[PDB]
Amino acid sequence: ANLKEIRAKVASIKSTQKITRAMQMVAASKMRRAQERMAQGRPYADNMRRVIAHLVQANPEYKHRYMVDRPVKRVGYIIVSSDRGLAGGLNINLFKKVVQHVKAQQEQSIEVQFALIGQKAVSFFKNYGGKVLGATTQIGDAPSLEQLTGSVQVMLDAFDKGELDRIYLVSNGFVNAMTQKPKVEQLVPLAPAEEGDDLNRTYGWDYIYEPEAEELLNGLLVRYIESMVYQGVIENVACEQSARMVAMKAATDNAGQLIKDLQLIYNKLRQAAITQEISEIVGGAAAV
Amino acid sequence: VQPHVVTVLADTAIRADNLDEAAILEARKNAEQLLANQKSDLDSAAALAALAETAAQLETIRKIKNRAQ
Amino acid sequence: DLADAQAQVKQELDAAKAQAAQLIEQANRRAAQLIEEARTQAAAEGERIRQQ
Amino acid sequence: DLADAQAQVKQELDAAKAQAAQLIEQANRRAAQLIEEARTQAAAEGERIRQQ
Amino acid sequence: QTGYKSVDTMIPVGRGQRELIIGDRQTGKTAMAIDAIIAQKNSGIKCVYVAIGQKQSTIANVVRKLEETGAMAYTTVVAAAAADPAAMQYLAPYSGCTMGEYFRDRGEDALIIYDDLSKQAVAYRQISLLLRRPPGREAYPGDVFYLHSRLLERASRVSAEYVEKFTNGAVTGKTGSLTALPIIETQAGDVSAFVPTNVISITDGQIFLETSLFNAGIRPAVNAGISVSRVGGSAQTKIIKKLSGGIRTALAQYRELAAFAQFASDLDEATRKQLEHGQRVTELMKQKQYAPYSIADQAVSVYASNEGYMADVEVKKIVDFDAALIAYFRSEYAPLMKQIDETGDYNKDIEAAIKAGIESFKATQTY
Amino acid sequence: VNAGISVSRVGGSAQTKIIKKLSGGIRTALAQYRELAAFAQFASDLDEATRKQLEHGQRVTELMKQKQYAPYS
Amino acid sequence: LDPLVVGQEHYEIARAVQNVLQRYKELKDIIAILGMDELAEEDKLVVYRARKIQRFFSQPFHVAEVFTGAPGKLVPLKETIRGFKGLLAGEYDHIPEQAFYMVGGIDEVIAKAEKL
Amino acid sequence: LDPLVVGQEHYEIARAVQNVLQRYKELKDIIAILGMDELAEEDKLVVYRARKIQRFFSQPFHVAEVFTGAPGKLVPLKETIRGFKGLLAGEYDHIPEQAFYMVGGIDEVIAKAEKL
Ligand SMILES: Nc1ncnc2c1ncn2[C@@H]1O[C@H](COP(=O)(O)OP(=O)(O)OP(=O)(O)O)[C@@H](O)[C@H]1O
Ligand SMILES: [Mg+2]
Repeated sequence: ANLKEIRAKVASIKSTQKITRAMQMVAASKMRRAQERMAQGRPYADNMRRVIAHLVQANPEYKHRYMVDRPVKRVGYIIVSSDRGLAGGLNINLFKKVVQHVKAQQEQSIEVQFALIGQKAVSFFKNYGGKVLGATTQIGDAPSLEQLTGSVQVMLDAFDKGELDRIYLVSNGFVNAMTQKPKVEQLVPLAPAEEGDDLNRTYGWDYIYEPEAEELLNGLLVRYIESMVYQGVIENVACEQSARMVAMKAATDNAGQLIKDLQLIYNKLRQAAITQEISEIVGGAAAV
Repeated sequence: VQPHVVTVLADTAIRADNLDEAAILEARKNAEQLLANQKSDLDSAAALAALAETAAQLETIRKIKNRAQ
Repeated sequence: DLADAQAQVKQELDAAKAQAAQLIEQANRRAAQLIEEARTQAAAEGERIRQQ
Repeated sequence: DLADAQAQVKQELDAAKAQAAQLIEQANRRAAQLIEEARTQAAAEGERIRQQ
Repeated sequence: QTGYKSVDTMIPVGRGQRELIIGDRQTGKTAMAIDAIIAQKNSGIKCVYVAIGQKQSTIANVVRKLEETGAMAYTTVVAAAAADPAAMQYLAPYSGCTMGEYFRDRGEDALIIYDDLSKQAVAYRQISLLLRRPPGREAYPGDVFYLHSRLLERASRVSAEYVEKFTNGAVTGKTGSLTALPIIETQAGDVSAFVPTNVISITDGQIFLETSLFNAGIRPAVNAGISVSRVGGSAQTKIIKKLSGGIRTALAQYRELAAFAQFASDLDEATRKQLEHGQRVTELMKQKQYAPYSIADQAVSVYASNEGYMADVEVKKIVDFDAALIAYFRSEYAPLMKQIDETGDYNKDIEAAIKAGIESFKATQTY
Repeated sequence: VNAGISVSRVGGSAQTKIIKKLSGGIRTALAQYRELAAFAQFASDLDEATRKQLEHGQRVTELMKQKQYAPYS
Repeated sequence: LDPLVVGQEHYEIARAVQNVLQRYKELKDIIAILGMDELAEEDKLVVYRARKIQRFFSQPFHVAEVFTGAPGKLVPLKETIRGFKGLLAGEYDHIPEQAFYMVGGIDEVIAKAEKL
Repeated sequence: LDPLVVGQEHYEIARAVQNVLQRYKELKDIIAILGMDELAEEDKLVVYRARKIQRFFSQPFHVAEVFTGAPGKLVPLKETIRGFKGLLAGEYDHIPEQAFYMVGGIDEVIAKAEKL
């Protein structure tokens, strides 16, 4: 038979295996880079929560529309996905969680709204449809908050109309260096959670409010939400990197298995061919 | 500001003398943009291609395994 | 500061001059084997003189 | 310091000219030597051709 | 000596050793043999070329080219072209071996080269078949193993005591030798074919030719990854014996991890530097026919390699860099290379002179 | 039929004017579709125009179905 | 194919055209996957030059008696060397490949490009 | 290789060594790619212990004496067994790998280690 082609197939598979190995190493480097990237966003949110808590403990006389909670009629949802697949089934189980949750909510007769990030999810929910108003791609590994800004403002204004009452961030929590899980958590409705905790006194010192404290606090909430979105994007990007790395490893392993399979069959076939040809020769020689 | 620590939560800031340095922020912007191009230019080109040819013609082999002739 | 920067230009000019040197080296070195081949043919001409 | 800088400018341009001379004479000499050896070897070739 | 840096470094060849060139077709194998022949201007050995089943046109082209080199003066050649009786072809290599053994038994050292031992095996197959002999696998009478083996072993390096006793006192100092360089052509690069399989266990070392490399324009197209020479450095000069290891290990590392060509836009820097080192040194061996490198040339190239003084220049002009360096030393420092190839010894004075010349060259005229 | 390998050295010389006039783009589309076989299972990240070519190939492929004993004028 | 027998220039032109065509071939897949834009500006001119090469190869036959009018070309090797040298350099890498189609030397290509 | 042949304890010891060497071998790839300090410290202990094992299995040879000096050492069982068992116990995890290299019995190893 065409044994040389079989050997060529083997060689191609070997090459593919090495390429997968390279995929894994590149993914590892990207993982470490993004893992570094996560930590840099801490002090911003840390200090900003600190000062917001200082404000609210200094001014409990009123609240903010983002600090308040009224009965929910509709919700907005924000999901972040890759531009390209192949990175595990992070999009898969993400979609599973979101669809079961949305079904849980519609039987509560509450509508669901969306702004989309990541081409895969973009398609996944365009085909389903839904009440989507935002869509973005070309995020890259280090996007600009500018890029998120349009969408996030869309959710902001929609919440201001009172149409949307809860907004949930949908991403994948980086559980550890290998395993990560999807996470869907409401963010626009906020309740005191370390906003009424981690405090033991209201400081007799306070800042003077050069602009109106109300508008100042509003701009604050703006920045805080945007930063939350940004770090979530970072985390899910890292999770994508992890999943891609693992999938490449598995691909290498399957390649090795198939290589064994082909090699064994090749040995058998070579033996058979030799037998056939020698039988032919001896019969032909015996003819005379 | 506090009597001992002061900080700015920057919407967007750059170590720079003037907005003329906008010619500099776009440098890193397009750098990361080029990297974003690169990740696809390798990912699909490496993964999708090679893996595509892998399972492609394997069937004609698996069907002729026990061939005695 | 400007004068100091200016001296550096002279070094570049010198480098260009050195680079031309390679041009001439190659060009006239070619002529050697040009002569070699041409009067190698002249040796072939002595040869068919010998053949006559 | 500016006067010193001018003096330095001359102190560099003269050396630039000098190294220019060095490189150009070296190239010329090498090429001539090459053409020399070349035609000598090709002459050996021609005589052996006639001997053939 | 072969004038081939890869060959002379990773695959040393000693006087009296059996080493096999092998590969697929139209791979310059003929060119490899003839160029190896050319490098014998100074070796003082003699050489014999055995051609089997060839187009007289090709034969005559080789003849004319050799005559141009003039080396057909310490050389003799016989050819069993494709228009010849099969028996003539079958016996011819034995005759060539006979002429070689003449000088070997004269205490002399020489080199001989076969052509297409496979072809003469085919001829022998046909002859035996016409004798109504019992055929073997692929119609090959079994003694083909015996046939080839009884030929190859006739060439070696002999004990000078044998020389002396054979001469009966005529000569006493030297020892005879004869190095065997056969060639085998392969079908699609198989090694499992019966005849090559027989051949393999016979030689003292083997060299493969990979079609893709020459198709990739890698001239020569030797795959060092499998080509070996189990005789060790004993077939190199002391200086080359010293300087081979850098190439050895760099080429290793490269060939395990060459896959990253398009990669390493995010990888660690040490990998990038080692990759550049490997790419450069790999390119270094690209070489043209009829352009043998003297061991001094190879020496300066390897020194510049391991000194990393080419680890700062672009890959596309490495060959140009090398040629320029070659000419530069050849002119400026002729006595040094003179002494080198007189002896081929590594000394601190020598390497210091070499490095001084290199850094001068870099300082002097550019490439 | 596997058009990838079955051919005739005769060519359109044995075809009437109209059918030879028409068969060209058909053969081209078949060749295109055959070209993109290995990626046929990934119509999610390719070019849109490539998707159009694939869809055209699919339609013409189905166009090549026919029953038995049912020849066409 | 050897410089000693064909000269150096023709040999090296052949080398370069081999390289450009084989490199264009291996990019076909990724071009199909994404498109020309996502490739660096490098090799776009390579794609154009390869296409123009393929067009340049289209040679009307001298003797078919009926394929395009049976026009002979038998262009000199030197003229074709000139044309392919210019194309490799890019002397005309600004013209639609169609102008290089079904023609011979640069004269025909330029005349066709101007007539259209 | 059966407890009915080399005895019970010997068999189990050998099996344990095999397990350790395997375990470290599949550890190797992760050590290469994902760093080293991202794993169980017990796994790191395994790594060190396996490295000691490999360092130890080589030995000087009485034939190597004429080759490169360094007279070889003859060693029977019941010391190799004991030393390896103690290594498996981890009682020697306070010593660099060097004491195991080019050396005879565990007594020699400890002699070198103290002297190192
Ligand atoms: N380094 C090189 N540089 C340039 N040309 C080369 C180089 N090496 C070989 N060639 C050319 O490659 C051509 C083909 O090689 P060659 O004919 O020796 O292959 P072969 O295997 O002997 O052929 P066959 O299998 O028919 O005997 C030669 O004519 C030679 O000119
Ligand atoms: Mg040959």
